[PDB]
Formats: sequence, structure tokens, C-alpha cells
Amino acid sequence: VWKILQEVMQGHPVLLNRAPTLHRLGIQAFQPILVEGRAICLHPLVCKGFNADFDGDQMAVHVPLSLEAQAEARLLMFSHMNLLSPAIGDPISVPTQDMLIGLYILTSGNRRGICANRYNPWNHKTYQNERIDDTNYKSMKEPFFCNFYDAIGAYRQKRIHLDSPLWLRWQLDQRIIASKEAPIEVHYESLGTYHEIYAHYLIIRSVKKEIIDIYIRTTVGHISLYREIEEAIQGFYQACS
Amino acid sequence: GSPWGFLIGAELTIAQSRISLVNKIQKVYRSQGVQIHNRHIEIIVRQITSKVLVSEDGMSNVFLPGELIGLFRAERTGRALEEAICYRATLLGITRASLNTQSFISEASFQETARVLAKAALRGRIDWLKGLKENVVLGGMIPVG
Amino acid sequence: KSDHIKARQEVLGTTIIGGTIPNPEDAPESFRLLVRELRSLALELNHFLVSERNFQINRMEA
Amino acid sequence: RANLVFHNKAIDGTAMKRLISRLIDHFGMAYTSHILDQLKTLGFQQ
Amino acid sequence: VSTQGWNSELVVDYRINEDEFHKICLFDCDFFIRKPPDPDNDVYDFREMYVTPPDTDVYAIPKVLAPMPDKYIRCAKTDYGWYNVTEPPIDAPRDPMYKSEREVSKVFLTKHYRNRRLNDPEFVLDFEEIYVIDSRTKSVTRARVLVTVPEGRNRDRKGDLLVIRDNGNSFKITHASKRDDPTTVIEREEWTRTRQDMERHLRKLRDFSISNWI
Amino acid sequence: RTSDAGYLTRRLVEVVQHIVVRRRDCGTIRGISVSPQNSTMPERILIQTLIGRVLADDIYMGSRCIATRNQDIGVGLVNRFITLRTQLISIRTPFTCRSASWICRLCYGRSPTHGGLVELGEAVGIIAGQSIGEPGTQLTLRTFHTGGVFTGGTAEHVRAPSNGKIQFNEDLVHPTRTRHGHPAFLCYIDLYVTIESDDILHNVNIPPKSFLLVQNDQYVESEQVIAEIRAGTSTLNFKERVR
Amino acid sequence: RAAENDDDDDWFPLDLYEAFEEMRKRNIFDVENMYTLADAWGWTWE
Amino acid sequence: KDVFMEAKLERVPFLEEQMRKVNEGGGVMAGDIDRLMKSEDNRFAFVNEIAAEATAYVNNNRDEYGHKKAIHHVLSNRMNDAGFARPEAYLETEPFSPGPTYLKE
Amino acid sequence: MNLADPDFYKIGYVRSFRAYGVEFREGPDGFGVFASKDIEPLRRARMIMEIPLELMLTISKRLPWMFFPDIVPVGHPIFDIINSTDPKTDWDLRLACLLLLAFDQEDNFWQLYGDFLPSADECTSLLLATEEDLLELQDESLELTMREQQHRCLEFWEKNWHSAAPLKIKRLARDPKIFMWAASIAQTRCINMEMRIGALIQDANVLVPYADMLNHSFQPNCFFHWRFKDRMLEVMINPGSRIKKGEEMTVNYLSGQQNNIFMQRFGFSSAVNPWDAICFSGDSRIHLDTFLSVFNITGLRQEYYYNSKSAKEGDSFVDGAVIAAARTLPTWSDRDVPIIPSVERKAAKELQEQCHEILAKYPTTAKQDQQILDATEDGRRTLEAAIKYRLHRKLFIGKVIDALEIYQDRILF
Repeated sequence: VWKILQEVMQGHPVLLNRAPTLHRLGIQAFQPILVEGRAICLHPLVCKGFNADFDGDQMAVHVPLSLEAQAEARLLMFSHMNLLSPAIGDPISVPTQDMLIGLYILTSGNRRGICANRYNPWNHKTYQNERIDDTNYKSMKEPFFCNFYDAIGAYRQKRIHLDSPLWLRWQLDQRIIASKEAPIEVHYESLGTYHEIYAHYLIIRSVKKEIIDIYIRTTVGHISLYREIEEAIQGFYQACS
Repeated sequence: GSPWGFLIGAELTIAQSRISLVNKIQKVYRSQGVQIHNRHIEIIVRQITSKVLVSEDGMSNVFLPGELIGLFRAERTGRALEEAICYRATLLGITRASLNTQSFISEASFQETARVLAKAALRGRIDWLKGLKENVVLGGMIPVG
Repeated sequence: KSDHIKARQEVLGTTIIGGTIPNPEDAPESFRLLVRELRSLALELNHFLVSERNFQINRMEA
Repeated sequence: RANLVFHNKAIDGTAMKRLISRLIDHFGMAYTSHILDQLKTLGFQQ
Repeated sequence: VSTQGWNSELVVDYRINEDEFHKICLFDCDFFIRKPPDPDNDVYDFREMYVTPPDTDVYAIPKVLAPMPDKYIRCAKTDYGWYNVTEPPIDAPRDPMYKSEREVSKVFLTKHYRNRRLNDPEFVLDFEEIYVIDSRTKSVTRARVLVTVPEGRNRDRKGDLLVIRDNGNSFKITHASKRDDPTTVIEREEWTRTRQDMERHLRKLRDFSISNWI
Repeated sequence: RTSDAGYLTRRLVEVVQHIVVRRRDCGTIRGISVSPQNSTMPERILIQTLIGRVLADDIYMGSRCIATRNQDIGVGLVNRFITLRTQLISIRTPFTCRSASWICRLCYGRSPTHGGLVELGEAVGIIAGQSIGEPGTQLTLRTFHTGGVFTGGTAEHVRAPSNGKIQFNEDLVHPTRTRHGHPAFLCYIDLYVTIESDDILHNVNIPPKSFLLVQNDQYVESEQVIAEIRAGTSTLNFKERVR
Repeated sequence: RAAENDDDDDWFPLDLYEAFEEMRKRNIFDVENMYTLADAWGWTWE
Repeated sequence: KDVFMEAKLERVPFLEEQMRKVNEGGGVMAGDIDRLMKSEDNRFAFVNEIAAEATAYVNNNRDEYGHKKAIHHVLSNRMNDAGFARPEAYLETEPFSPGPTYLKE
Repeated sequence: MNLADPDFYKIGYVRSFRAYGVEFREGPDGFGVFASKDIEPLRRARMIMEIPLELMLTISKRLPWMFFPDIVPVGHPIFDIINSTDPKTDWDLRLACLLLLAFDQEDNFWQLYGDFLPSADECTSLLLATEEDLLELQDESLELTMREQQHRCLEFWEKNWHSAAPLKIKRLARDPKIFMWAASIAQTRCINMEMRIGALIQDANVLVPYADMLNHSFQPNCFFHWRFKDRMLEVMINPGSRIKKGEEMTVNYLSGQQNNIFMQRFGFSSAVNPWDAICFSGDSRIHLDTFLSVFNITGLRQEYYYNSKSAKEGDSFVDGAVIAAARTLPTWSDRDVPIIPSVERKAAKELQEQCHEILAKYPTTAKQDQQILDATEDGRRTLEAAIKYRLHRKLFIGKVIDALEIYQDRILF
């Protein structure tokens, strides 16, 4: 029996309706699947569309029988072409409390100033100082990962934490929102090197060619979010041919 | 003159009422951090101010005085006829503007059912089934979407 | 899925077996009851279907 | 490689709403529905 | 139209061919310096200069705030830009999600060491003489570079790292061995700028006078 | 407060239920014209009024025309208006349609749900009633987090920058009695009360019609009110009478 | 009986101001729509 | 001449797992419906045309539908005439199932 | 038939251009669009060549001028040039100005796409020809029109590039032979369409990269469509039309108007020209329902068909010339239900023989004859093209005579 009631329901939409209907998005069509238990599982993003919490609430189901009615339900009341509210045209399905906290913690950055160093970095010392540059060379600095996936891989090994800063090479145009700004310190060797250090990125130009040395100071959280969005787009595009 | 003059006056009064009402409605929502586009306000406001009331001493033969014909209804015929049209204005409320509807079925299912049905039956009113509530009442298909 | 006396049976029939569900013609029994107790007060309520191609009145029976 | 902006700040509540609106206008309501599913999973994980 | 001053941008009613000049693109101006013939575009005869609003035919000599060379000097062209990344509105699908344009605001010109060649195996920049082309207020100024190297006047020019600083004002020359790391410079200003904010925030407490610890 | 909101939704929909987009351009030339350079509307209420609307008459810049008739106003087009200082923009609103029983696609504008011209046969009367009825309960939901404490008006106070010694000229101020019953000093001009905070000389800016509550050579603590800024009263709009 | 905020915002005077353009570009005195009332058919004929 | 030819064209790897979750979530149908509706002026007319075509499909070959969901059939037919393989009726299989029913989360 | 360079597909592909079953070639001609694989008959249409709006120029067709991919900046002193241009007469001038502007503004797409466009040595348009090359043409009305059209652009070159010429306006056309290249490109590759951008339906003259490469054939199999929502121009394969594995896919340039004096003006020359013929007069009249009956040509002038299911391959002598000269000739019909009088003295023979006398083997001027065809000399890309036009007009007249005498021979089976 269940093989039949797993076979006639695939492709037959059902209208879910919240009993205290308030707005237009209180009734929505969905593609049901058979779950084990006695409760209806609902997507969290559409919950604010239903204004539904989970302290105990009831949802009524309806089945469209007519072929025209099924076409209406599938092609007009699905929560992928009703993503905007009709009030002013603002998103109705946005990451709410828990997802919002996750994304905020992901994109929170490192510790900027005195919260990352106990003593001032002016501190003329630790130069490995002598008359020549032939001394101990540790220079822990920050990792110099090739690209995103190298950074994620190095994060998986627990080599670095989520908010530990790192340098990432950039092979694109300028994306990070900057402003009038100012380069803090641009070093210039006697030979053309154009060592520029901005607030959050470093540019090594020259006097001949190949201005490709763009390096970004970042953390693995921002890389993870950008990779998530980018691969979601490039996967939806190729999945849908 | 009289034909030009009150066409001008009624049009001015309706315009000023609309401008005042839109801002008065929107201020309450903007003072509480509520964002709604002006389309939804204006759609209701137009129905609030769209009908004139034929004032007294405007008998003629087409518009009996006391009638509540529409704004276009009056301003198109005033440009053609020459009697004492003599309407003034109505800023009908959200309740009264729905009782003076083109379909008696919709009004009868809103308020004052007995009075609406009695008046419609005595007059012999005809509903042409152009709205959405009347077609739902009869079980027929609504003419939307 | 409501008042129709003759249409619930036919959807049951065309849903046990399979066919294209036909749109109904007569009004649900709610409208019939409505016209019934508006008749008890000495009032009429008549439907009409004036044709767009012949102007012939097609008054429904209720 | 898409046409996106590399965020380097805190994406608070009002920034998420702005980002969804811009992704909707640039890609549509069919691409955004998949983004929201992915962001929901990534947000719940972290 | 010599290399005189002082603070007057005298206008010129004569159009001058720019195929023999130097096209120096800036934000709010466009300075012009004559280009004597040379195999690799490496001479700057200053003498006559003309500054115009961006892409405009109306010419005018700039403001000179320091003496300029009267000979042929082989120098290098630099820039000082920000790369504004403002995000424009989206009207139609596939509209760009970000913008980008350089905002060059200072064009330093560093003389070669005794005007050597570009490919000869003696290439050294002469960091003593550097000329600044501003954009906010059209004017050319000579830099005031400083040398902390103990060798002083007699030294090896094959590597003397030059440090520029806030808004193209400070200028120092240091031995190339003691070059600061990229992270140290960033961490330096972050530490200094956030220690003032913490002290400013804590100043309003009643116990600020009797305190310690930063 | 949820029953009254529900009742208002019933009446809002009742007025507009027959309003359906039945046709394209109805052939009207009267268009409501707005003036953005009056500097009256802030650039958040002005912007939300022009987006979606369709133009009624061409917009020029002398010789150059930047927006014609039957051209809806987008996002980037509004920025092209305030920046270029255009004084007259005429738009087609529901007020300008040639009918009261229905509406036009162009006399309505962009649909707020799918970013395009409103499609034929849309129950815009139903949408208008719901979208101005739902919010009605934020006038409740927004109150469904508090009780006894609400949002209203306040007053302005000036606190000491730090520990020190208030110094100023006591001659330019005129004795008074505060509404709390304390002696104070009205100042009708801009004073410069200085505080000798050991190494610092914090200058405090006192605008006129202020209520200096401190005397000369008086020691003050870090954060402590030393002067009211303007006026007083129960920090609200208009007067009542209570026993 | 009402808090007269008044706050005159977008009102207009009680005079004959703005004759040709009634309220911005709202209603120009036509004098071409309605001579035909007496010209297309008979009103000026008598 | 413009040096961005391949920096904007490098293939994003690791996409194989972000190709499947689209296919059981109904993402392919959702992203195909909008592309079919990308040229239609009035969506209601498009929906009515789809419904009428599905009704004709049910009438002509009755004894096949009940599983195939003829609306999915007509959608696949319309999407299959311009490339876009889109298997028949968007039918889903169970390649690895020595059992009758999945748990479905 | 070699494919184009890889850079051709890219640069535009990076800007959201998708081509599914085509591959542009590189061999010396108009680049050309030839397909791959087989499509088989379909129902409605197969979409191809997804071209966005951002890669266009699309000047409006009526006042005021608007450019939806905004090229002209605010206050730029080139909108005054366009706004001073005479409307409804020369749409190829302001379009040429837009094309010239989209060569020196920024890294615009047309700055890179210019290389693939034909150069001055290339191209066939007569606006780039010379005096004696225009004289090498068996036509005087066309000669007069093209001599005037080579002017009216010299005139609209000294009115806006005369020794004042702000450097923005200058450096775009330093001499009046690259402006001729832009004008010829605008004439050849402009298409007038309807563009629904938002709530605005407008008619506009537009330039479409990757779509002008679609060659011409009077028997077409491609539609031009404008997707209203996402603002994209698309080519569409005709319903119920089989497509081979590399054959030509063509979209017609002009239909319902021809005469080979305006098509030739817009590039190359006519080959079959199914809508052109020479006025005969000189005789009384020929029959109507026999010219289309011997070849089984379908009537209804606006739509003429051959009905390939005619006979056991009766002939291989149908062309555009036959379908054109089957409706531009005396063609008496009378009551349309006559006895079909087989009076060869009047209804046949001498009358068309009179046409044979009217077309007395090029009797007008006969400046040259059979010797001209295949002179075997290719040069300048505009010479040998006027010669080609002469060849094709002579071929059309000869094949019309041949078809007429075949018809007059076969009236009895």
C-alpha cells in the first residue's frame, strides 16, 4: 500500500494552510514526501512567511483534484516564485535567528588591535638585529594560501582557526567594498618594486609589467561564505543545463 | 460661469482631499516603522473620493437631487447638458462607499442585509456579476487570474 | 468538495476510475438553499445566461 | 566565476536583507531559491 | 611660460598638440609635460607645463611651488590610487553588482641615477629628487625625502628602500635589509589607532586617574 | 488589538474587491507631477514614491531627454533625477486612471511581487486591502514584547567630561528656579564653561536657553548632569491639566 | 476636539493663485475642448 | 588585449555534489519553469495553456497517467524541444534500492 | 569552412552570450553561422544565439533619441551632433556616431569586437567605392543615388569636425574615410525592431554582434525574437524544419520589397531575387493561369509556392527568377473562368515573342555581353561586385527569357 502511496504523490502538489491565516502567504503549495511519525515537517525559511513558530501549532492540508487546479498550485503558489512581499517589495524568506547568528559568526573577522597583541608592535626589538641580514629567520607572519580550497584544506587539518588571519592571492578584479581610503605605507626599493600596503590588501607593482601581486588579508569564514555562494550559483546553472 | 465653475471646484476639492488623505494615512505608518508603497493607499483613497452628491435645487430630469452619481458621471454630462446639475461632494467612508456599489449581492453580504435586500427587491435591481464576492457566492468562477 | 449533491458522486466515480475532471455547471446547494429561504420571504432570485451570440435568455432553474 | 562581491565585514540582519534583494534582482527568483537553501545549511552549521 | 610661480594657474587660449607632450591622467586634473624624442619615452623636459580639467581642451599652466629642473631628466612615473569599489544599483538582470575605478591623487616622479638607461646593468633610482603632482589642488612640488642610513652621502645606491607615508607627505630612505613586513605595518596602525579609542572610552570613568594597564 | 486589526482588514478589502487590472493603456494624458527639488521630502520617502510608477511626460535636460512617456521608473533612474536636479516629474498613479471600477497596467505601475508590469487579471484590489491590513498588527506585534514601558519623548542633558573644577563667569547668567525646585542659572548666550581636569582643559559648549545647575569653582564628578540644554517639562508635545 | 498638529505640509492658499496651472500641471484652462460643444452641433447657432 | 580572459573563466571544481541536491529537491523543475515563463507576457494564460495541453494528454492516452503526472509530461515536452534533456515526465528512479521505501528524512 | 578563432566565441561569452548548436566559421567571407549535429523537426521553435541587451547600440527610431546601453555620457558634446541630425531620412549617421563612440570610450565590448568587423579593404557596400567603380555599373538611377549618398556624409563631416573639434569629438574621425566605414557598417548591419524594455514598447534601429554574421538567403529558416523579461535577443529555428550538420542557416534581410536596387545598395548583390522583374509593356497581355500552372506554382502573390510534390521530377528549372517573373508581367486573367483560349496567335507565341523582342537580348545599352562573366580578376572587394551585380541582372533577364520560352513551348503537354 505504501509503495502506491509513495508513487501517486510524487508530482501532486498539496496546499498547506496555517489555521490563523493573516496575510497572502498564509497558504502555500508544496511537494509532499512521506515521513515517519505523526507531525508535518515544514521548511524553516517559509515559517516567517506563515508567521509560524514551533511551540505547538496546527496546519491544514488540502489536495487539488482537477488537472487545472494542480497546474494552478504548481505554477502559481510555490515558494520559489513568491519570494517578495507585495507591501513594498522586500524579501520574505531571509535567514532568521539561528542562520543569521551562524552567518554573523562566520563573517566576524579577527581581533583588530590591542585585542590581538599585548604589547605594541613598534617595540624596536626582535629584529634579529646585527650588521647583516644573516640571522635566524622564522617570520611566522600569516599563511600565504594559493586560493580558497587550499585555505579550506588547511583549516580542515586544524592548522588554523576560523578567525586566524591569512593572506590569499587574488586573481580577479577589485571586489571588497573600499572607499576614498589611503595606503598606510608604500615601500619603494631602489629598483622598481612599488611595495604598497593598504588597509586590508597588498599590491606589488613594478616598472616593467605584470601587476598580478594582489594579496588579501582575510579569514576562512569569509572565504567559506564566498565559496558557498559562488559554487551554489555555478551548480544551479549547470544542473539546469 | 456656473457650468465651468463647479467642474473646477469639484475637481479641486477631490484633488485636495486625495492629497491630504494619502499623507494623513501614510504618516501613521511611517511613525511606527511600517513600509507600504503608495499604490495600496491610493487605490483605497480613489474609491473614498470618486463620487459626487447632487446638491439641492438640482432637480432637472436626469439627476434627481440627493443622488450620489460618480465624478465622471457628472463631469461628462455637465459638459453636454445645460440644466442645474448642482452636485457638491462626498468623501464617503470605507463603510458607506461599499454600500453604494454596482452589485447588490456584495452589499447584502456585508451589512444591513435586510434593508439592502428589501430595497433591491422593491426596485427590481439587476446584478451583472462583475465583482469577486458575487461570483463566489453563486459558486461560479471569479473573473481574475 | 462541499455542497454539490450530484458532483461529489461523479468526482468519486471519475477518481476511482480515471478521467479528465469536468468543470461543473449548476450552482452548489448553498445557492439553492439561499434562493429557497429568499422565496419564503416573498422575494425572487433568478439567474440568467444571456448569450453573446444569439441574445437568447437562458434562465437557469432554481 | 559569477559576478559577486567579496564581503569583508559583519553581515548583520539588515545586511542579509540587502544581499538577498540584490541577488534577486541580478539573478532572479529561481537562482535565489537555491542560494537561500545553501545559506540556511551553512548558517546552521557554523 | 617658464618654470615660474607662484600660485596662479594662468589660462592659455592656444591649443597645443599633445602628441609631443606627456599624458598624465589624474582624478580632478590632467597635467602636461613636454616629451622630447627618445627611444623609450624616458625624458621629461619640464619647462612648459599645462594643466586641464579631466579630458578638456582648455589649457592653463599649473602652480609651481618649488624649483624644477631645466635639463633633460630620465625619471619614472608613479601613482597614488584608491580603487573605489562602490556598489551601484541593479536595474535589469545581469547588471553589475559592483563598480571600480582608480582615483590617482599623486604622481611622484623619481629621477634615475645620473640618467642611466632602462636595460643597462646599472639600474638605480635616484631617490634624492622626487616631484609630486597633486590632484586636489593642481600644483607640482619637489619632495623632501629623508635618509636615516648611517652611510650618509657616501653609500651604495644599489638598494636603499624608500618609505612613503600618510597622504604622500612623509618621505624616508632606509637600508633595504630593514624592510617592514606587510603584517607589521598593518598591525602597527591598528594598535596605535585602537589604543586611543580604548583610552578615550575609558576616560569617562571616575577611576581613570588611578588606573593602569595599557 | 488583534480583533480590531482583523475587523479593519474585512472593511479594507470590501471597498476594493472588484478592482482588477482589465486592460493596458487606457489613453490618459493627465499625470500627477511631483517636485523632488523642493527639498521637502527626504530621500527615503521620495524614492519609495517614484519606484514602479510609469512616466506621463518626457523628462528633458534642455536638449537631452533622459526618460520618456510610458517608461517605468527603476532604481538607478531615481538617482539620475536628484543628482541632475530635475524639478518636475509627472507620473501615472491610480488617481489618473480613466475609470473607477477597474485599473490599467500603466496606471498601476510595476508589480511589487515579480518586478515587472502588472499582469492582466490581477486582483490588485485584494492585494491593496491585505497589505494595509496585515501591518496593522505590528501596531500590535511590535507592542507584543513590552508592557508598562513605551517609546516617547526625552530631554537633553549635559554631563561633565571628567573630574575637575567648573570655572566660568557667573555674571552673564541670570538666577532661576528649576522645575525640580533647585537653584540654577539661565544663560541666554553661548557660554564656555571650562573644567580643569588636571592636565586637560575640557571646554563645554552651552547653547542659549540652558539651565546651568552648577556654580563657579564647584568640583564635579565624571558623569553627572551639570546643565540642561533646552526647555523642560514632561518631555512630550502638548499640555494637559492634572491634580 | 483634535491635536492640531496643523504643521501645514502641502496646503494651498484660499485665493485665485495658480490660474492657468491649477495644481502643478493639473488642469489648464482648455478653451478648445468645449467651443465644439457649440460648434460641432447647435449651441452657438442660437 | 583585455587580461581577464581566463581569470573569469577558470572552472570552479568540487561542483559534483552541488549538482545532485538540485535534482531531488525539485530545483531542476523550478529553474525550468521560470525559463519557460521568461518570454510569456501573462502568466495566467501560460498556466491555462499548460492545463489544457495536459487535459488533452490525459484524454488521448488515458491508460498511462496516474504515475507520470501529465503536467510534468507536457512541461518536459516543452523543455525538450530546445536541448535541455529533461528525462520523460521528470520521472525519479531509485538506482540503489534493494528495498521498497526510502525513509525520506 | 574552418571555424573561427577561440577568442571570437569568448569576450562575448564572458558577457553572457550562449550559442548551443552553431559554430561560426572563419573562411574568407562574412564570418557565417553554420550548425553542427542534427536537430530533426520540432514543434514551435528552437532558441539559439542568446544575445543580451548590454552588447548593442539601439538608438531609438523616433524623437527623442535614447540608447538603453547608455554610451553617451551626460553633457557629452556628441548628443548635439545627433540631435541636429535630420530624422526619418538618414538613420545610418547617428548610428555611425554611436559606433565611432564605442571605439574610444573605455574597454567597451565594441572596442574589441571591431577587429572581427570588415575593414575598409574589406566590405562590399557602395559607399566605400570610387567614382569610376560606381561608373562601372549598368544603371544610372542607382549611380545617381549612390553618388548623392557618398555626399550628404561629406557634408555631415565638415559641419561637426571643422577645425574646432573638441578632443572628445575629435580623435573619433580624423579623416572622411573611416567615417565612411562606420556609415557603411551602420547601413549594412542595422536592423529595425521593437524593444519592450520595461513598460515601454519602442521601435529602434539596433546593432547586434554575433547575429549580423547570419548570412542572407531569400529562403530563410531563422526568426528574430526579443525576450521581454530578461532583455535578450534570440535567433529561432523555424518550426517543422530539418537542419543538417553544417549547412547554411539564414535570416532574410528584406521581404516584400526588393527590385535589386535597394538590396544591392545595402550590400553585395541579388542572386535569385524572388521579388524583382523588369517592366515589359510593348505587347497586349499574356495569360495568368498558365505560367503558374506549367510549373505548378501556387498563386496568392504575397505567398508563392512551388509544391515540390509536383511530378516525376518534371524539371530542375525553378528559381527566384521564375517565382518573380511569374507575377510581374502582363498576366491577363479576364473573368478568371474563361475557356482558357489556346489561341497561340494571341494568347501565346507572338505575344511572348514580342516580349522576346522587348527583351531583345539586352537591347537597352548592351555595354557588354557574355564576355564579362568570370573575367577572373578579384580585387578591392568592391570591384568585381558591381560586375557581379551586372552578371546577376543579365542572368536574371536571360533566365526570365528562358522560362518564358519554355512556357510558350509547353502549353499542350
